[PDB]
Amino acid sequence: AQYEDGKQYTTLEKPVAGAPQVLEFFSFFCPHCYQFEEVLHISDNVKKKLPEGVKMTKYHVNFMGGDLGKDLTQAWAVAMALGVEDKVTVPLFEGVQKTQTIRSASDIRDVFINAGIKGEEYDAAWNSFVVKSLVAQQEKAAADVQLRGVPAMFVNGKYQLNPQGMDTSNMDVFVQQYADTVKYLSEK
Repeated sequence: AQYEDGKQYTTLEKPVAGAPQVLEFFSFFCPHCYQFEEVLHISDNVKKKLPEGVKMTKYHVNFMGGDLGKDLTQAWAVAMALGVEDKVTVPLFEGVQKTQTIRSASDIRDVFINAGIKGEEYDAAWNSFVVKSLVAQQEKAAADVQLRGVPAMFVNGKYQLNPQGMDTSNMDVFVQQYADTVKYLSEK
């Protein structure tokens, strides 16, 4: 076939019921994740090819960067609750991996402040039980699917993208193959 299990994607032995349609996992500590966001724009190019009726979800993971890794997961909960993912994603990545100016929770906070979220609003979000449950959601989804590696995308809780089995000579071709694969899986 042109799409085969074990080539552009793998199937879960243990399919996850109720799962989000398109589910993405990342860490701000994850270097391929950086590429995925700033060079490849994977999430975006996937979106542009997904059907209609298809919501995209993206969650942060704990297993990279120890204490800071967890702070980042809580911070991304704050980002999701306030709907400011698109304003903090890049400064968080560059603060962690490029400039190395993110070393603590206060430093993560500064990124939000500089992107224009109010001090009070952030701290109140940070400490809210709505954010607690959003953190629980992130962990539960990663737990539901054996997650020991990022970046990772799952379609309908059954198919996991396998970018290792795609061409990387050309970045644009890699991205279209990836998005087309997601689309294929989504129609399956």
